[PDB]
This record gives sequence, structure tokens and C-alpha cells, in this order.
Amino acid sequence: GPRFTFFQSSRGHCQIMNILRIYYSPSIMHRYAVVQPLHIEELTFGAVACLGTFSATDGWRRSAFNYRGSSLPVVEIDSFYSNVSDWEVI
Amino acid sequence: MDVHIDNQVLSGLGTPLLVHLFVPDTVMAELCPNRVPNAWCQTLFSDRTGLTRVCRVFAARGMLPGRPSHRGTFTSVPVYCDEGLPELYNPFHVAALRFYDELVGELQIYYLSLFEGAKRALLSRVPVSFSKTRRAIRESRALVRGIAHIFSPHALYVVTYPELSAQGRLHRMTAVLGAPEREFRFLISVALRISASFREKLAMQAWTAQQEIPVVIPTSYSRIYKNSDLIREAFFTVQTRVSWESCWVKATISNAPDACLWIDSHPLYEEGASAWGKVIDSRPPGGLVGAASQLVALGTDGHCVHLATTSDGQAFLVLPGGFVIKGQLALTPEERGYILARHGIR
Amino acid sequence: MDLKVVVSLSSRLYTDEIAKMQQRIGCILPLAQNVQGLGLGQVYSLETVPDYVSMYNYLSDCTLAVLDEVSVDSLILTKIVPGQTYAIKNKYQPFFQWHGTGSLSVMPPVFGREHATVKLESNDVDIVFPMVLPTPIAEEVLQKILLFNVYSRVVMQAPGNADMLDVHMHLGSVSYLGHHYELALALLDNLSLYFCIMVTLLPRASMRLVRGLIRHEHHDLLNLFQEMVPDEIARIDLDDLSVADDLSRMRVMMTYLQSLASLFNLGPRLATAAYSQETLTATCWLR
Amino acid sequence: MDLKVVVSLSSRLYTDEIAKMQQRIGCILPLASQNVQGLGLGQVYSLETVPDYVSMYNYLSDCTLAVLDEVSVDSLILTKIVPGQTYAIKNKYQPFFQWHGTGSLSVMPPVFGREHATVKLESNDVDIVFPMVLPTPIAEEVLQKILLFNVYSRVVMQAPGNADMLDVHMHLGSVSYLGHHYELALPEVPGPLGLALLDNLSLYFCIMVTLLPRASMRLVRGLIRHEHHDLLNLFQEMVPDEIARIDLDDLSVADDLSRMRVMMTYLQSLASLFNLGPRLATAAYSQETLTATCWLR
Repeated sequence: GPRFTFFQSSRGHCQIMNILRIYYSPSIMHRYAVVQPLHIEELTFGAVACLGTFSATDGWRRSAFNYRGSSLPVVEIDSFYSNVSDWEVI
Repeated sequence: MDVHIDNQVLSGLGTPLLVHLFVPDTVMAELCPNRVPNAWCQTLFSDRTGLTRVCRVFAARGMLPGRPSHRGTFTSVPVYCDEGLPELYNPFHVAALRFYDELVGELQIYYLSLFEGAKRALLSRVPVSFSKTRRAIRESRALVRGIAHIFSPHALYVVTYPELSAQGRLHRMTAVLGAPEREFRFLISVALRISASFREKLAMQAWTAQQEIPVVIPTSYSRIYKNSDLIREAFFTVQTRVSWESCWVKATISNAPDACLWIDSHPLYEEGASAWGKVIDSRPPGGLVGAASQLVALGTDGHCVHLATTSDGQAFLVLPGGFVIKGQLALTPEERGYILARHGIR
Repeated sequence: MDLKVVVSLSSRLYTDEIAKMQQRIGCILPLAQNVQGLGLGQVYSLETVPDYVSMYNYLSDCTLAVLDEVSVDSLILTKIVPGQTYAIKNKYQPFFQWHGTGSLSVMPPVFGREHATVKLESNDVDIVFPMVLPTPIAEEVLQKILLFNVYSRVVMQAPGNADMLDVHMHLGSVSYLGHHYELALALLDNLSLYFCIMVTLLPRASMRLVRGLIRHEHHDLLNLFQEMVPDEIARIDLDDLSVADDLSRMRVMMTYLQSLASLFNLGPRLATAAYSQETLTATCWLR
Repeated sequence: MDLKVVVSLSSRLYTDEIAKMQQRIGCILPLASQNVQGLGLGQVYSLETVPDYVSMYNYLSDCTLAVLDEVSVDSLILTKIVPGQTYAIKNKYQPFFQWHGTGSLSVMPPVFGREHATVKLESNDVDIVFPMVLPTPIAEEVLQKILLFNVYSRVVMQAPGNADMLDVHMHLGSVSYLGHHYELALPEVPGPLGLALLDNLSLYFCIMVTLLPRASMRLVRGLIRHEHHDLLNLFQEMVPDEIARIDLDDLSVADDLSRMRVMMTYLQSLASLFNLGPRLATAAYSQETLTATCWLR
């Protein structure tokens, strides 16, 4: 079953596919040995969009997000410039 | 067993039946230093010498057998000599491989050592490698059996297994010499004609040295090397067991790609099977003075004889001491095409 | 900064020219000012065939522009900066959809040549607006027109293989976000031909590249898992061909795969934020 | 929006280098973020390694670019490339490329020799090599030619009968241009990240070879059976074994939709792998002063 993850990198807008392909490489065939598709689907392993850019001056500062039951660590990003791109398959 | 199902669907064009095998690291360590290769199949015939097309064999090393008893490299040998029906086996029939990473080391194997042990060991969908699914379910010990090698006295493991009809026809085949008898006689034939060329070049001249390469020589050179001490020049022709490693053929393979110099250097008297088939380079920025440094480092070798071949058809023999005797290389160009098909493409 | 561009028309105009700019004020056109070369009016001239790759490479060559006003002689229009957002309507002869699509496309109208070409008898400029349509609509209609013209040329070669009823049951009906649309019908012929030679050159090129990269990583998990999948019928016939013809095949193969990859990418890629149904307009910025 | 970004040196830029640095004004330079090393392309393209044109392409595509505007002594100023701004670039590159059609300009590493876009800095122990700027289609065919040589040098060396190693060095040869042909630099070993790029490309190739549309096979078989088209001239009226043996089956409407759908998403992924390096869309290039006004596309 799927999962979302959020990736921060100051590297290239066009050289983000290769490094994330390398990042998801140790998982893909390791859990893809047991599955085989049919009626053909299931070849696209994930897809990635760029939410946008925040400045290199300000970093991301960890904080705590608490509901009334308990708390959770949360990451604060200031001064964002949200320019949502399209989903790109890995 | 990855290379077994890696060249079983690729080499099927050039070859009907493919054999799966192992080479131990201990037997092929004297073929190549530091395990530098990581192949090319060319099976030569016993009585039907000819020439055949070269087949490619995918081999990957550093990966063990299923046995923990021995750990060696992977390989495969194509069998395509049997004309039409493969029910006939050719006995005493060699198969020669050119395993390589960057062409280094040669392997020769009989068909008889192969086949006797092979019977001894016993809205689309995606495409599936049916051979890969059928290979995976055997996974047992007795698929691999150890068989002695007649060329080099070691056990060569073959892996065969009741896979499909392609190996299924293989063990049912049986049938009712001279394959290494030719290659030694051929090389010694060209070595005899080269020594005869050097004989007539020393004969039409005075029995003298021209000394192409300068090197200083002591006064005791006629003492510590005796008068007419051609002991190495006697036994040179016995010491050339190999040709395809030799620099003698390196001139013939380099005529089409322009012309450099190649060196076959041998020990004055059994100091080791020294060296065969090296390069003297004028291409890189070492230059002609850099090649001259190599050539004077060659002539200063006081414990080795040297033979030189040029790519344009000339042969030289450099004595230890800087002396040299000029000579000729030229032969019938059928044997040029023979060596050129023995190595690779024409 | 006035991003507006002024164009002087040659002669005087008349009534339905005003009616058709009032029809086409919301829709947009590319750029090169000079009243002849305003948009795609130098590709849709009938003395040449209206081709798709020449028009597409022109559209990717030049910029884009929003028509805003047409007086008796002026053509008031603004162009597209990547900086700030402008307002866009449909005003298109196919009236497709805007349901919150975060990715847009601008393609020349494959549904009708005359559907977007507006003509004036006094002014021969025959200007024309390429069809703006959302990205799943765009990819679905480009598939359903490319495979349709492939099938048409194959029936023209041999009609016994392919039919028309079972392909009009499926390849004439795009369906996206609950809406079921209908469409049926040179440029797509040559576009299909480029794909036709690319998909027939892809086998030899694919086996040559996987045979070059097959044992680089001498025991890889990923390389072996991409080698276990593909066709056993495919990987046999490579070593028979000469060197120069092979490399010419790979060179033409690489040129047209880069061309068809940039062509399957949707060219002028607009992006919308909030679409108003009752005014038929959305805000857009260039992306 | 700041643009005037100075780069402080640490030693005296002597007058033998001030002349050639003022000669290179209006060119493009890549940035690190200044320090004297890492501002240029000599930090990743040194004399010690092979010129691989991929790791330096990765440094060009990862970090941003900058126009050189003024070179003083002891310090020089740089002007960044933030989008939405129109930058004026002069063609000050020794392999000349005339911008007649004024297409989208495109950065490249100096694959036409280090010697034309280098500058010798003897103030500090650093050498700076300038990136090459040229229009998009020449850039893409340079990419395809350098990857074809990087994949084919090894397999021509891999043959035991290497009678023709020099066949690819002239067959690839120069770049394909009408007015003049421009030879380039060719590396023997593709290096690490070039092979990683070919590995990802082989991944994508073998995945899309699992789905071939069978319908175009019938059309190319018909065009073979019909008159020989000039685009068909690479076949010279021959049906190979593979296209003859992938057409034993029938043609339907079922497979074609899912085939062309996954071909749409994989060709968009291949365009994303070929949208490689920062590019510059060009409008109103004035030829009489050789200035191509560009915004960051």
C-alpha cells in the first residue's frame, strides 16, 4: 500500500529524478520480487512533484505539533514560494 | 546461475544448444593475473579445420556456486559444431573461449570432457522468462559435477539439470583427433620459417651485428657469453608454445587498425615463461623519444632474448647486448586470414 | 510595465470581424508588430500542407499572447511573462472542461482546422488559435487521434486487418472526470510515421543498449531485475548488421525519440489555480 | 531582487589575465552558492580525471548560472540568473554558432576542447573553464552523440577483431551542421555518472520494450511493400528478423490503449530525463550587435 514522503533538496530542478531513483532503488526490486503485474498496470513505481521553493537563507526548524491526546514532532518552513509542478513518475 | 539464463536466450541465434559451466579460480589464475577478465566462443574443428563465426558468452565473476566446497567464476560454452542433427558428437574436438574484460587469457576445452560429465551429473501482460522460472525450482546439489580437464589438470564443474527439451535432447546424443596437433605444428612451422629467414639474413651478410639499438658492452662479453653462444637462439623455437599471446600475431591483427612495434621477450635460459605480446607505442605523448627509452631499456636487458615484429611486415631479433639481426615476416595470406579468423573478424 | 503589444491592421474591417473577436477575446494565440506573422497563420496557409511537427516546433519556438481588443484598425493584445498571472477563458470551438486541473496544455486544434481558424475576406491573415485543453484531456485525445490515423493508414494498406466499428466504440470517446466526450474524423499521418519508425527502431536499439549495459554492475539487484522482465523473442538478432548502418539507426532513433519526448510533453504548459464556472474563466500563470 | 554579486579573490589578478577576462565579458558562468575555488567549472573538470561531460553537466544543472559583467583587479562581479528577468548574452565563444532562427539557447560543458573556453588564473591555484552556449537542437544532438560514443567505445573495444576503432571517431565525428562541421572531444571511458545515466536510460528502454504497439509494425511493413520512403532509407528495402517475428499475432483495440498510455507517461519521463540542464528561451535576438535577450525558461 502506498505512502507519501516529502523531500527537501537544494539540488537541480532537472537532476532530482536521478538521485531519487537512486534513493528508492534499494526498496523497489527488494519488494518487487514478490509481485508481478497483469492486464498491464503496476509498472509506475511512485510519482513526484515539486511543491515549490523556500529560501536557502532560512532553514527548516523542528517544532512540536500536539493534539489534545499527545504530541508529534513537526517541521516548520518559513518564507515559502509554492509553485506546484506536475507529478513526475520515478 | 545467472549467466546460465543470461546467454540461453541471446546465444540461441548463433547456437542451438548452450551448456552451463563453472571455472574454478585456481585453474584460471595462471591464465590471467589479478582476475582481470570479466567472453567470445570460437570452436575449432579437429579434422575439418576451417573457420567459424564468433559467438558471445555472458560471464559474471565473483559469485559462488551453490556448493560451499569450491568458489569460482561462471561461464557457458556454445555447441554448434554438429551439423544438422546434433545426435552425432565429434570426439577429441576442442572448444576455444576468449574470456576478457578490456582481450586477456584463453581457454580450450574438449567436447568429450563436456559431454561425458553432462550425462554423469544426471491490456497486455508482461513477458516472463520461462527458462528462469524453470531454472529456479531445481536448485539442488547434484546439478553440478566435477570433471577433470585434459589441457590443465584440474576439475572443471559443469552444471546441467533436467530443464527443458533443449538439454533434453543433449544427453541422448552419442557417436563413434588432431585438434591440438595442428596449432602446435602451425606455430612451430612459422617459427622455423622465421628462423630460416634470420639464417639467410645472417648468411647473405657477414656473420656480424648491425646493432640497431645502442647499449654499452663489457670487454668480457665474449667470455661470459661464450663464442657462438646461441643456446637461447637454439632453444628459442622450443620456448614458443603460445602464438595468440605472442607478439608474432599482434602485428597481423593490427594491420587493419596504423603501425607500431611488438615484442616477444624470452629468459636467456629457463628463468620463467617471461612475456608475450607487448606494445611499443608511438601514439601517446611519450612520443618517439619515449619509445626510444623503452627500446634502450629493452636492449639493456642482459638476461633475456628479444624478438621484434613490426605491423608493416618486418621481423627483428634483438640479442641481449643490443645486437640485432634483420629479417622478413611475409607469409601466404591464406594464413593471414586464418589467424585473423582465429582471433576475430576478417 | 505594459506587457501589451500593439498591432496595426492593414485595411478597414466590418461587423462579423467584431463578432468573431468578441468570440475569440478570451482564447489565446502565439506570437512571432507585423500583421502577417501574428500566430499560426503562416503554417495554416493551404499552399503548403498544415503539418503538426512544423507548427509544433514553431509554437515552441515563439512565445504566447492573450488577445485583448480589436478596434477599427488596432489589435490590442498582451503577451505571456512567466512572472505574473493573467485571466484565461475557454472561448473554444470544443468547449471541453475546466474541473480544477492543475496542469494545462496548448496544442494546435486537431479536432478542426476551420474550427479555430477565423477568416476575413478583406484581410487574408487567416489567424487561428491553438486549442487549450487540460493535460489528461490532452493526452487522451492525442492517443485517440494518433492510433486512429495509424489504423486509417493501415486499413488503406490492407483493410482486412483493422475495422472501424470496434475502434469507434472505444477510440472515439474520451472520458475524464465524469464527463464523456465524443470526437471522430497528413499531419497526424507524418506524426504517426515518426512514432512508427521509432517503435520499430526501439527493438534493435533496446537490445543493443541493454547488451551494452547488461554487465556493467557485475552483480546488481536493479540491473538483473530489469533484465529478467523483457521479451525473450526480442534479444536475438543484433550482431548480424554492419557498424555504420547500426549507428545511423541509433542516431536517427535518438533524434526522433528526443523529438517525440518533447512533443509528448505538452509544449506550452499553463497552470490554473481557481476556475469560475459562471464567468467561464480561470486565473493562469505560465509554467 | 539583487543581481550584483561580487566574487572576492585573494591574490592579484595580473594584467596577462585581465586582458583575456575583459575579453570574456557577457559570457555565462556557473555559481557555487565568494571563495576563489568552486566558482566556475574547473572545480569539477580538472586535468586529473577523464573529461566525462556528465558530472560537469550535473554541476551545471544542479547549481545556477551567472553572467560575467565586469572584471576588476583583485575581485570580479557576477550577475545571477533569477527567472522573470531578460538577460542579454553576447556570443563570445570560439566555436561560433549563428543564431539565425533564434531558438532556445542551451548551456553545455566545453565538449569542443578545454582550450577554447578556459582561462588561466595564475593569481590563485585555480583554472576556470567556461560553459558552452548554443541552441537547443545542436545541444541535444551533442548529448546523443556523446552518450552514443560513451556506450560504443567499450563495445568496439570489446570485440577481439577490433580492426575498426577509428570508425566511430569519424562516423560520429564532427557535429552535424550545415555551414561548418565542428569536431569535438571524445573520452575513451565514460566514467561513473555517465554510466549511471546510461543505466537509468537502459532501465527506461527495457521497460518500454515490454510494450510495443503492433499497429505501426503493419504500417512499416506496408511501406516496405509499398514504395521506399526516404525516411525508410535506413532499412534499404529489408525486413529484419525481429519485425518479421513480432507480427505473427493479430491487431486489436484492446492492447493499444494501455500501451499508448504507459508510453505517454514513459515518454514524458524521458523528456524529463532529456530536459537536462538549464535552458534559455530566446526572443528578439539582435544580430547586428550579437545580443540574445533571454529569460530563464
